[PDB]
Amino acid sequence: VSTLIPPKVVSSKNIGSAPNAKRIANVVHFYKSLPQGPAPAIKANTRLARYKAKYFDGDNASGKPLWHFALGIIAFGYSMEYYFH
Amino acid sequence: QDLYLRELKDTKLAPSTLQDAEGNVKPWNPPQKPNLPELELQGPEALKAYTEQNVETAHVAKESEEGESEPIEEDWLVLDDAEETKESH
Repeated sequence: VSTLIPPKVVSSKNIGSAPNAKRIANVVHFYKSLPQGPAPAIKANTRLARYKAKYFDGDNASGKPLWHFALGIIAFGYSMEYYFH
Repeated sequence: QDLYLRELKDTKLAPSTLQDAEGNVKPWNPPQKPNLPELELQGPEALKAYTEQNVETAHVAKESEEGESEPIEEDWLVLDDAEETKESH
């Protein structure tokens, strides 16, 4: 008998629907992320950070410092051999 | 032709006291004036409807109205039910 009006009721609609939560989630997820690996600070030196940079990053990751640390125990007690026996 | 003449004179004159002079009728035993111009004159309004169809009823239409000037307490309901449709949409 009259004009019905659901073309323009998106005003208080855009809270209730389910991907609104994902939309408001990832507009918050996307702003403070650094763009392209920026602010990396790829070099730092504290007399042993170079040891981590050469040995303990994701790139090198080989067991050799263990080997070095193995030799460290080989370096340790054998000298104590020369202190004891 | 006096055959034709006397035939047409009796043909004219024998109902001429039923048409020209209104001395109603001699051979017909019921009277003639209360048959057609008195009884049957209201015949078509005895054969059709009286005092509505023949008087024809120049009648005023029923003035149909709008939604009685109430937006609020039903436009808010239309708005919330439209929210519910767009939920279902």
